[PDB]
Amino acid sequence: PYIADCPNCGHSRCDSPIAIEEVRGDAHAGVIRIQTSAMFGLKTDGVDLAYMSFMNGKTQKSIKIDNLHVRTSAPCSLVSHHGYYILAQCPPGDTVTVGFHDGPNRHTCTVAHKVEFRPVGREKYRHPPEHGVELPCNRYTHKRADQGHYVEMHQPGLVADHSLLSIHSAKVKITVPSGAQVKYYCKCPDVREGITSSDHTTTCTDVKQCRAYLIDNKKWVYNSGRLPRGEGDTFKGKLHVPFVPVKAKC
Amino acid sequence: QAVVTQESALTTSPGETVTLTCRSNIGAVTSSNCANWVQEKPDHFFTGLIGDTNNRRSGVPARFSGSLIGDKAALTITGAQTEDEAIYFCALWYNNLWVFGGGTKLTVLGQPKSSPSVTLFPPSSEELETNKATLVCTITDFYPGVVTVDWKVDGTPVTQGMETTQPSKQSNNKYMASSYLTLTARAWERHSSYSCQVTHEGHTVEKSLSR
Amino acid sequence: QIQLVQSGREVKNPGETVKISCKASGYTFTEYPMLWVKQAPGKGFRWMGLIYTNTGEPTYAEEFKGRFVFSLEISASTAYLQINNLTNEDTATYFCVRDYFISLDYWGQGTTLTVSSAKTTAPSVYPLAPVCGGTTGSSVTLGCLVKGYFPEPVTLTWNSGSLSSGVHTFPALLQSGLYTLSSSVTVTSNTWPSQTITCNVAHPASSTKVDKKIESRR
Repeated sequence: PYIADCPNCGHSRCDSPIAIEEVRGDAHAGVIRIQTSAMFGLKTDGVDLAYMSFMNGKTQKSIKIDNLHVRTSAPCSLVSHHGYYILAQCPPGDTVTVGFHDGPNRHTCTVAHKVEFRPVGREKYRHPPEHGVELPCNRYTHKRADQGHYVEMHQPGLVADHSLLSIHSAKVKITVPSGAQVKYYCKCPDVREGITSSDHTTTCTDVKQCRAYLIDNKKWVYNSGRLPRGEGDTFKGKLHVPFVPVKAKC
Repeated sequence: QAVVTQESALTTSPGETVTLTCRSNIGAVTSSNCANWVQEKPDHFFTGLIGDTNNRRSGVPARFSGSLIGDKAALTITGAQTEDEAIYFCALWYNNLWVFGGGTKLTVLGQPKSSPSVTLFPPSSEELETNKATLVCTITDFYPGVVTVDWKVDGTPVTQGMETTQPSKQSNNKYMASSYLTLTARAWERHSSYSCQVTHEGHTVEKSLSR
Repeated sequence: QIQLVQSGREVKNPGETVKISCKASGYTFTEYPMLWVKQAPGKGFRWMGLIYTNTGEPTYAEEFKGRFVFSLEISASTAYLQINNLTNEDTATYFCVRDYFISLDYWGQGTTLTVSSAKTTAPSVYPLAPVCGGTTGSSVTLGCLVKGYFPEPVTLTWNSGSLSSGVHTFPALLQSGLYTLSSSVTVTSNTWPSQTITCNVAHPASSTKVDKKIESRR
């Protein structure tokens, strides 16, 4: 579940795991396909699409989806989630505004995007009716068994985590998640790369002049614009899109 | 240029859960302060318990755990024991130096009371050869650690000549103390009945010598 | 496993210098530096600084930059504290400590300094045997009175240290300008006076060593 910089995250620009990129109000059926940077779906391991894994800390939190809310000018209706990606039936709206409820906090994310829903037809409704003729609209699927396209999803770059840079009672003290690769030095001269377990820092003292980094590329990410490049390489991780636009007859 | 503050004293009973805290005068305590907890048992005996907020030193019972509660570092003793009665100090890191807290004296219910073991010795003779005589009254293994020692030469409460140390903690966690009554070779030979009276948790123990 | 054993306690008149050793055991000296802490009589615990036992660079707390100097006999796993131009308000106990696990994990025993003007007086060692009559119980308590010495410290053992169980040594106390110390030992009534029990006393400042066997009064 990637974490990026939401633009108007309740107050202002936070870093939400559900940071909204690639809003697509381009279909007709009241539907938008969205990508959160969060990867809900199965858990970390193997079970139940209808659970909920975002990033809290450096860490995931693969738990229940209980109180998702996509919304716009009005509250939307979820359609389905798969991967980083959710489909939801929305009305028109100047913006798009997404958010779940972890339980202790609202913890939402919101974004600008021009949305409309013309139905296909010479009638310019604002909303799909219960009746009328069927005719060839453009629309996204409910399903996941989907390969019609795939987007590049290679590694994450590093990320900041100054929870690492503690103090060794006079020196600034870095640690490691699980033996992950922490890329480290300070403005002063000390250890210059950092590919280590928990190091200390001989030279500098201040937490605010050091490289708290997490090269933790055991799991790839979506290639968000709000991602820092993993400078090393274009790793593999070509990964499908579920919600292909299909020729449904709305 | 930072002041760590800790509770002054806390009293608990064996089996209870007790929390000690460590507050920083500059702001909330955070993981970059690497809170350390150190225990001081009697005899200038130091051991480290927790480091880097929640890392338990090796061989420190699991009843001890550290954490950050609110804006402060905390030490929780889960199932406090009689053996945990000691002074706990917290230390906080501040980018370049360590600041220690004032320490919290923790008292834990336990160790059934124990009466003192009193012994009074006469001035040895090699010492009476110096024209001096010192009666030594030793008192060991008493708990609670508070006593009253009163000397009585020939039926009369001596009131000058005596010196009583301060109760010192033995290893078993009981206390000891000794009192000295210094006479002159001569004062010695004069009077005839010496007695060291020790009062402890209400009972009295009198140990008398006869010259 | 890890033992940091410190030098014994000194007495020094104002102006003097002291070198307190800390001999480390159980770890590789080089991967763990040393904390020097001052626990002043009333005041509580204070960090004096840290020495990088790898490079050798010391950090001093600002309170300690000046008269204090950390050094190390690397080679012997020793760290040392040296306090020069001793001030009278430096009486306190100094602990060495190992910095590890984002804090301090092991502390030493402490070396206590008593800065104090005074000459050198050897102690008088007196045996303390039970009263002239009877004394019949399952056990028996003997004693040893180390009277009138200066300065600190004295060391006291029983039977060269082979008899340590049932011993109470009482902290030295200053009386009329001199220190006095005492110790008791309790053994089964069959041990004494059948087997010899001896008080061993050393006063380093005067090069005085006294062995006093406890003899029955009659």
